Amino acid sequence: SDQQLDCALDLMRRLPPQQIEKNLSDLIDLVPSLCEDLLSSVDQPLKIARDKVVGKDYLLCDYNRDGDSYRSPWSNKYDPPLEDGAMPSARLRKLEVEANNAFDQYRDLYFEGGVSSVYLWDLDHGFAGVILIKKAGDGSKKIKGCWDSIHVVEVQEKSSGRTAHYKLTSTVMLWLQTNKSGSGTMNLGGSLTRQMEKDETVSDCSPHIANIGRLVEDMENKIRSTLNEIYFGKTKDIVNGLRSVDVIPDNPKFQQLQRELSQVLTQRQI
Amino acid sequence: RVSDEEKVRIAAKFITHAPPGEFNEVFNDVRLLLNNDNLLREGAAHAFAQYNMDQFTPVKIEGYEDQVLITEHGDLGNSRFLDPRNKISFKFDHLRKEASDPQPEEVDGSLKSWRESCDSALRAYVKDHYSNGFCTVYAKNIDGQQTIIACIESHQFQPKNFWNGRWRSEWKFTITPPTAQVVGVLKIQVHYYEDGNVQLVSHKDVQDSVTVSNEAQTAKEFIKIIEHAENEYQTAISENYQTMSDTTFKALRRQLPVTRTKIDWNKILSYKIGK
Amino acid sequence: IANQPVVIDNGSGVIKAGFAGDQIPKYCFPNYVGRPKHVRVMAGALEGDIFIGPKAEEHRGLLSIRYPMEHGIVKDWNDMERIWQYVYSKEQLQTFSEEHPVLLTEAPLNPRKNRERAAEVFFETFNVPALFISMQAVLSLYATGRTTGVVLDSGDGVTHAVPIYEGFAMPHSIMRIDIAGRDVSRFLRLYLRKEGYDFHSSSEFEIVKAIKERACYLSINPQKDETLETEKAQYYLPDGSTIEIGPSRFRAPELLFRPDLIGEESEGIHEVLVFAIQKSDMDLRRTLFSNIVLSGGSTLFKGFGDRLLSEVKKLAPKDVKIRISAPQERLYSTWIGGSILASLDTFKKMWVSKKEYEEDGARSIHRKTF
Repeated sequence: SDQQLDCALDLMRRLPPQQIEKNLSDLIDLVPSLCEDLLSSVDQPLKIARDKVVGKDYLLCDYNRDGDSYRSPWSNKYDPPLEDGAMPSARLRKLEVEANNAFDQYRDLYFEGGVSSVYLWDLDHGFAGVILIKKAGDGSKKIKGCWDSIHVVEVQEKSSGRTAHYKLTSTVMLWLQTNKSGSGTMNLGGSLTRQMEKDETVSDCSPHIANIGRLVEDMENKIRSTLNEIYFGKTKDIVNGLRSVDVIPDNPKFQQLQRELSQVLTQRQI
Repeated sequence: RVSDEEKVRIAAKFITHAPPGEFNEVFNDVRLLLNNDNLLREGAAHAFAQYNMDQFTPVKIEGYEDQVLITEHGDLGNSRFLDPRNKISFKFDHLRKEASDPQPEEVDGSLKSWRESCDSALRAYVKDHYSNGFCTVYAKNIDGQQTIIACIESHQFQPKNFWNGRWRSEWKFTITPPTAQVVGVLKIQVHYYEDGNVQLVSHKDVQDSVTVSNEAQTAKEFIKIIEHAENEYQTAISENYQTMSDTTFKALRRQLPVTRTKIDWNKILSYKIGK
Repeated sequence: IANQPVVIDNGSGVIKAGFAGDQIPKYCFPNYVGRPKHVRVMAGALEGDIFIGPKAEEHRGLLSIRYPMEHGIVKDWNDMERIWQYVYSKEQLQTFSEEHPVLLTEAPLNPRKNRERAAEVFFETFNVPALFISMQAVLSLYATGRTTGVVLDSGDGVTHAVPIYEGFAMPHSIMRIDIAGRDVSRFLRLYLRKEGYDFHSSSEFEIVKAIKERACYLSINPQKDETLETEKAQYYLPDGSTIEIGPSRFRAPELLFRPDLIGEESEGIHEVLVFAIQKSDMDLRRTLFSNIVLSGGSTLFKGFGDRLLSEVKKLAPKDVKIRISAPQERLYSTWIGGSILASLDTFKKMWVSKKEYEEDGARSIHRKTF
């Protein structure tokens, strides 16, 4: 059954990432014994939650959730209301409020839409956060699309010197639909994950969350540019290489260029 | 406890919609998942039939020296498929890679003879579009109507590279004098799975009206329609996405902010907005 | 008509020219058209009123300098025609355009309309017997004597990392930016105004290029240089007045690695180099890492190659042998390769003849290049 989990993860890596929720539910139907293993291991699109007391949307993960209920980052309360939920420390809660506010301004500048959520769970040696974002594209347009963040960070605070070992694990779950130009409609689904670790000295001017943020900004600019290329580097060579009309006239030229390069090869040496 | 009938339906959805580079692996993944073989092996055999028809993939029959695509138009109905070029029936085994034990077929083929001249032409143009290209031009009567059904594909699979590009083309040409009617769908699929996944999924539905004149003309007219459509398609598929995806993917999330300055974290944590 | 062919290596900053089968380009001069600002009162003044090359360099202060070509894309076509006419004229080459075949160069992945209009100029206005446009990276490898390897380059207009493996220039793996020496010179000019010493004039713009060429260095750790206070070194201008440069000298060439500082989204030189290696096939990546060739003027900063090596070590997979090689004459690397390519007997087959252009048109030029 360890091979079954390996196959289950291999299957979700090959099926469309647009239908993770439906396929994961069916995969749990087919293997009910792996339900707990698959829900933890298989990454899926983030759920929308609504805080009724504040009147604001928050996002749901395994880390912020304790049992059936999920701590809202705005009110600090779980829905449904649990008696003794796993809350953070009063210092970490104040830090968590400042994280939410900081990453609220983060998202709103990069996307200018959507919803985010930030939750920080208390550790003895550190403070570890999750930064969720979900932005939806223009619904009226034929081109649908969304962008989803799952930045999990682990900060190991050192005792002396005020330095902090950060460990960022960032997933980016994308699905671009393209229905335009009167030539057909294409739907592209991406899912790259990148890891980054760093030790930064703590400043009194800028808190530790700002140090975390700097990793997110740099990671997102790089992951995005990496993603961007893995799209083209494959959608270009593979599709063009299959059905290129200019392949057959250039093939005759390449064969001429093969004689030419061979003549160049001898002449370059001497 | 999930019922045995529920297990087969879950297996069917994955096998019916699996990426063709790894679909035979997906079947192996479904089989390596559920313990017993017979329940999936029996259910997959039906799925493979429907699945291998929608791929337009050719099984090489041992002694033909060419590749005959398989579809709904070649389906005789008795688990054997037509090869309209070489004009022999073949039984296609769906688990195993090969199709063997063929049977010579003989039909009057009056509608079928006309299109086989147009077919042998199409091939030469398929060879022009792709480095490796295989086809099948089915000849059939559909509820009294007279219809050529050319199909083209391309399979480019490599295990080490982790990328797989696959083309399938569906083309139906109904013969009616003078004016004829055409219906065709054109699907691309590419999949990259290194350090995480990326998929290209596509199609173009085209409705066209052609007029029959000569055998040389009808052979070179339909091909011309395909040539221009598939180029315009690839052109748009390559040239729009390299630029427009970059801008639409950017319209969702921008590479830098509206200021074009990396956001200052010190600014965020000690500034107030509004009124 | 197979005379000794001419190699006009184009470029936004500098334009090289000369004959085939030569060691160095004899005719190098900056690519711009100087025109007189002031009113010519006195008789017996500078005649012509359109200055190109060494006359324009000699008489900077009179002339309002303007560049015809930005980011490997000509804006003013009349200016480039005058430059090409000056190249062929008696003041530089001492030849006719009708005699010799032409080898042109351009940056990769440019607009095709500019390539067509370039060919129109060579075939119609000049009466060229045969034309051939080529890549810069392909030539630079022919100059060195290798076939395999990536070519990172940095001129005044374009920075592009082209991977090649045994005479197979992958058109798809070519990365490119519109960020280069001109943008670094513009960013240094902006920093000098923040320091105090403002330069706004077009003749005065070339003093900023001269300061950028001479007094600049790329630090390995930029955060460490930001925390430390600079020494504020001096430099004498063409006039005589001294200028304390300050922290502008080291923060100016950071634009190439951090493109966010000017205010435009791009990858960067070090990212582009990693990105060109990644887009190619898995088996060819380790050979591409081992052979990395440098070229252009904006690779000549102090500690540039050392910073590139550190950036590759950070991004690339671990336990891989990195080697960023470079020639002695980095400025004339592309032209030497063209002179070698032109001297070869194969060159006759590749070119676009004037008869072939008159028959077909632009389509034949698009086919022969790729």
